[PDB]
Amino acid sequence: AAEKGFKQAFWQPLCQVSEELDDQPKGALFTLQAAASKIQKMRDAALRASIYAEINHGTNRAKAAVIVANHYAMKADSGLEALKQTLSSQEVTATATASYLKGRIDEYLNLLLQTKESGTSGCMMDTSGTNTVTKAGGTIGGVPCKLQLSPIQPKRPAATYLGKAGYVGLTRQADAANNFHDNDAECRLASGHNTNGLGKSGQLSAAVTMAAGYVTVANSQTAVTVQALDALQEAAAHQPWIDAWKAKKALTGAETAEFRNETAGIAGKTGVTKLVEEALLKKKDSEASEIQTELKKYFSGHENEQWTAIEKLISEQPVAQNLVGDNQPTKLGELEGNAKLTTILAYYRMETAGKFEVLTQ
Amino acid sequence: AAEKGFKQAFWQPLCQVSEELDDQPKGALFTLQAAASKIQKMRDAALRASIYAEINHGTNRAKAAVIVANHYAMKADSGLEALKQTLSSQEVTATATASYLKGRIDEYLNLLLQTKESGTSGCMMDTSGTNTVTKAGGTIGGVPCKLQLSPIQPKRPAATYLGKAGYVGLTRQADAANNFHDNDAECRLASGHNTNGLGKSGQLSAAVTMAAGYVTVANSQTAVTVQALDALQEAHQPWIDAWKAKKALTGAETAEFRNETAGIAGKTGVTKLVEEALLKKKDSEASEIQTELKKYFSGHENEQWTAIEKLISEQPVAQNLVGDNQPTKLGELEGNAKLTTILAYYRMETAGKFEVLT
Amino acid sequence: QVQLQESGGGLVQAGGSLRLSCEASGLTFSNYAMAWFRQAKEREFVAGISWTGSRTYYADSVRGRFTTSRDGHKNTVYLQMNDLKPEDTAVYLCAADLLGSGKDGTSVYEYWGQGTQVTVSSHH
Amino acid sequence: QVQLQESLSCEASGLTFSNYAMAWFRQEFVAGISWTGSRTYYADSVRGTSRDGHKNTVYLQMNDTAVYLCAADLLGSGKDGTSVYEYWGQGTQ
Ligand SMILES: *[C@@H]1O[C@H](CO)[C@@H](O[C@@H]2O[C@H](CO)[C@@H](O[C@@H]3O[C@H](CO)[C@@H](O)[C@H](O[C@H]4O[C@H](CO)[C@@H](O)[C@H](O)[C@@H]4O)[C@@H]3O)[C@H](O)[C@H]2NC(C)=O)[C@H](O)[C@H]1NC(C)=O
Ligand SMILES: *[C@@H]1O[C@H](CO)[C@@H](O[C@@H]2O[C@H](CO)[C@@H](O[C@@H]3O[C@H](CO)[C@@H](O)[C@H](O[C@H]4O[C@H](CO)[C@@H](O)[C@H](O)[C@@H]4O)[C@@H]3O)[C@H](O)[C@H]2NC(C)=O)[C@H](O)[C@H]1NC(C)=O
Ligand code: NA
Ligand code: NA
Repeated sequence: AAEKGFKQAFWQPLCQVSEELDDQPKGALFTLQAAASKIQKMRDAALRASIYAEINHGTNRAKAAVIVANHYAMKADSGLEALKQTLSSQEVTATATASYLKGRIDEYLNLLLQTKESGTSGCMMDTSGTNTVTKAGGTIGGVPCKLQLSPIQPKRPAATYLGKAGYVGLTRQADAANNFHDNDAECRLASGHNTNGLGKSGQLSAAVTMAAGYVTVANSQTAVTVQALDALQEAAAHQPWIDAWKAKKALTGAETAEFRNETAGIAGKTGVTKLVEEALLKKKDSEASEIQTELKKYFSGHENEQWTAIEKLISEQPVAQNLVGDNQPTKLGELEGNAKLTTILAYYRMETAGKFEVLTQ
Repeated sequence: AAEKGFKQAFWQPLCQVSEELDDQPKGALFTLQAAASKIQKMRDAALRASIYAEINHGTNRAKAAVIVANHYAMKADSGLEALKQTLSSQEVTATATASYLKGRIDEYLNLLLQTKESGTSGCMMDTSGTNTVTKAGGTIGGVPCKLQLSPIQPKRPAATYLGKAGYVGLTRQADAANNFHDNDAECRLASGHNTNGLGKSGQLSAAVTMAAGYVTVANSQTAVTVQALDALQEAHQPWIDAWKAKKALTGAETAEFRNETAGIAGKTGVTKLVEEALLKKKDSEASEIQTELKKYFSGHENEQWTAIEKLISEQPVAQNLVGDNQPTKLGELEGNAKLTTILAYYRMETAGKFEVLT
Repeated sequence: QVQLQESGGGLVQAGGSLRLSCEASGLTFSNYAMAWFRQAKEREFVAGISWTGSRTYYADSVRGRFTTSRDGHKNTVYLQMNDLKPEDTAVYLCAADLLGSGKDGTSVYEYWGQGTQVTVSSHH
Repeated sequence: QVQLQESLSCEASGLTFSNYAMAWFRQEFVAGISWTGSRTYYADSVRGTSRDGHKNTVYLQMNDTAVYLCAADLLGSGKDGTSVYEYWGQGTQ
C-alpha cells in the first residue's frame, strides 16, 4: 500500500549496486598497476635486447636485436603516454563517479535502515514485509550491504549489476504499491504528504527524489515511482547514475595496443619498417620488398617465427656472473626488473666504449 | 528551537566540505599525470645521453654520457615503480574516500533542500530563519553547493575546509537548539519523535545518524547533536577515511621524480656504476671514485655534470632523422618515442663500425 | 572498447565537396597514425597521416582531389573530398596504426571503424 | 608527507620502500642495507640490520649512547661513503 515501508525487492537491488560500486576503486588500482606492469615488461624486453646487442656488437644478430629493442622501447614509451593521457583520467573518473553514486545510495539506504519504530514497523522491511531488518557483519537481512567504502586493494574489474546496458536489477516497476511498499509498516520517508509522510502542517511543496534521483516520493497519498535504469542512454534528475554507467563503460583496461604484444609478422611490427628505412636503407620511401630483403639479412625471414627465434637467442644470452647476486641466474630471460637491467646495460655500454677505444687507437 | 528546520549555520559548513571534496579527483588526475610527465622527462634525458655516447665513442666524455644516461634511466625506472606501487594507491584512495563522503553529504543536503512546505517553512533555511533556500546555479541560497560531482580536469585541490588537522568548520556546537535550528520552520527530519519528527505512531526506536555519522537526530523532543571533526585522530568513519587519505598524499614529489643538485659521486647510480664498470671492484674508497670521475667529467661537482649535459644537449643528430628545416640539437628534441628511434639509428651505426673493426 | 566512429557520409552530387570525420574514443589519439580506406571491389587505401602529424599520403586515385588533416584537441581525423566522381562511391573507413607512418605498405592497423557510406550521383 | 619513524625498528610511510636503501646513523654511520636487500654494511665500531618489505620496516637487532637515526637513499648501495640520504627520521634515544 502507498505510504508504507519498503520490502526487500525495493532495497536489495540498491545494495547489490552499492556493493559493486565498492569494487570500482579496487579495479582502478588493479588497472593502473597492470598498465605500469605491462610497460615494465616491455621495458625489460627492450633492455634485454639492448644488452644482447652490446655483447654481440658487430653481428647481424646484434642488428636484429637493435630492431627488437627499438620495438619494445617504443611500446614502453607509448604505454606510458597512454597511461598519462587516457588511462589515468578513465580510472580516476570511474573511481570518482562510482564512489560518489555509492555515497548517495548508501546515505539513503542507511536512512531507511535506521528509520524504524519496532521489529515489525519501519522503512526497511524483509522480503515478506513481516520484520524490519538489521545490519550485522556487513549484511542487512542476509543481503551483502556494508554501507561503507571498503579498504582499497587491487581487484580485477568485473561487471554484474552495472554493465554495458545499465543497472540490470533496476528495472521498470509496474506495481510499486504491492511489490515495493508493505501493507502495514509505517515509514514517513515513503510519502511527502502530512498524514503518513514527511509533511508536518501540510504536504511538501513538491515531489522529492532520493538516492540521486532513483526514487520519486510524491507529495500526495500515492506509491513511489522508480527510474528504470537497465537500458541507459547518454544524457537528468538521476544524472549520477548515468555518469557512473558511462565512466565504467568507457574503461578499456590496460588492453589497448600499447600494452599488448603483436602477432602480425616483422615488417608490420611497431617501429620496424621505419627503422629499416631510416637506419639500414637510409631512404625515405621504400618498397615492401626492400624492407623484406633487409629483414632476411638480420632475422632470416619476416614471419613471427623468425622474430621469436631472435628473442630466444636474446633470452639465452648470459651476463657476467659478478653483475648478479651470488648463485643467481645469469641468462637475460631469467632476469627481470627495469632498474636491475638498466645497470647491466650501463656495464655493457662501458665495455663497448672501452673496446671501441682499444680497436681504434 | 528543537525539532525545527536547519538554519544556514548548520548546513553551510557541509556545503563547504562537499565543494572541496569535489576537487580531490581533480588532484588525483593532476598528480598521476605529473608523475608520468616527470618520468618522461627523466627518460628523455637518459635517451639524449645515450645518443651522445653512441655518437662520441672514442672520447672520455662518451663514458661520462654513459654514466649520465644510467642515472636518468634509473630515475625513470624508479619513478614508474613509485607510480605503480605508491602513487596509484594514494590517489585512487583519496579519490574514492573523498567522492564517497561527498555522496553521503550531498544525499543528506539534497534531502533537506527538498523537504519543505513553503517559502518560509522547511528543513533547509537561510541564515536568519526567514526563507527556505533554493538551488540556484551551483549554489544553495548563494552558498556554493552544487550537490554534484563535477567533470574532472586536473587541478590541485584546496585544503581550506579539509586540512591536516581535520574539518576546520565542523567544530563543537555550544547550542544547536538556537544556532542550528530555527524557531518556526517545520522539519520532520529534525528529530525522531512522532509529533514533529520522523516517527509515525511513536518515536523511532533509536537515534538516527545522518551525513555519514556527522549529525545525530534524537528520538526525543530535543535538538540535534553533531560531531566535532576539527581535530581528528586515526560511527563517522567516512570522515576519518577521507581526512587520512588526503593528508597521506605526497604528490609526484618524492626523490624519484626530482633532479639532484649535489655532487656527482652521490648522484643516484653513479658510485655503483663507477665501482662495477670502471674500477671493477666490489668496494672502493671515495678517493678512487673521485679520480675516475675526474677522468670523465673533469671534476666531481654539479658544475661538471651540467657541463657534460650541455655537450649532450648541443650535439646535433642527422637532419634526415628530424625532417627538413627542423631542429637537430638533442636539447631541442623531446618525446620518448621520438628519441628512442634516434637512439636505434645510432646503435645501428655503432654495429656497422664494429662489423669492420671485429 | 576503443571506437573509431566515422560520420559525414551521404548522397552527394558529382563535382562538389564532402567532409568526412572520424572520432577516436578510448584511445590516445597522439599515439596513432590515422588513415582512410574505402570499400565498394577490394578495400583500398585513400589517405593517411603519420602519428606525429608531420607526413600525409594519398592514393594516386585521389591525390590533388582529397585532403586529410587531424585535430588532436578533438581526437578527430578528417577527409576533405573534392571533385567527387561516381568512382568515389564506397563505404569510407577510418583506421588507426600505433606509432605508424600514415602509409598503407607494410602497416598493420590495430583499430578500424565501421564506415560511412558516400554515394556520388551523376544524375539530377 | 614521507616519514621515517624510529621506535629497533624504522617504518617508512609515503614511500616506495623497495626503491630505497636504508641506513642507521648515530649522533656517524652505523649500519645500512642495499635497496635490493642483498648487502649489509657496518661501522667498524659496531661490527658483529634487516628489512621487511611487507611492513615497510628496517630493523636493527642490537646485542653507543646517542640518538639513532633512520635514513633512506634512493637505489642506494646501503653504505655511507659517497651516498646522499634523501629522507631522515627523527631518531630514537
Ligand atoms: C611481450 O613478449 C616478450 C617476448 O616473449 C616478453 O618478454 C619475454 O618475457 C618472458 C617472461 O618474462 C621471458 O621468458 C623467460 O623464458 C625463460 C626460458 O623459458 C624462463 O626461464 C624465464 O622465467 C624465469 O625468469 C622470469 C623473469 O624473467 C621469472 O619471472 C620466472 O619465475 C623464471 O625464474 C622467462 O619465462 C622472455 O625472456 C622475454 N623475452 C625477451 C626477448 O625479453 C614481454 O614480457 C611481453 N610483453 C608483455 C607486456 O607481456
Ligand atoms: C632533470 O634535469 C635535466 C637536465 O637539465 C633535464 O633535462 C633537460 O631537459 C630540457 C628540457 O626541459 C632539455 O632542453 C633544455 O630545456 C631548457 C628549458 O626549456 C632550455 O632552456 C634549454 O635550451 C638551452 O640549451 C639548448 C641546447 O643546448 C640550446 O639550443 C638553447 O639555445 C639554450 O641554450 C634546453 O633546450 C635539456 O636538453 C635536457 N638535458 C639533457 C641532458 O637531456 C630533465 O628534464 C630534468 N628532469 C625533470 C624531471 O625535470
Ligand atoms: Na600497427
Ligand atoms: Na641518494
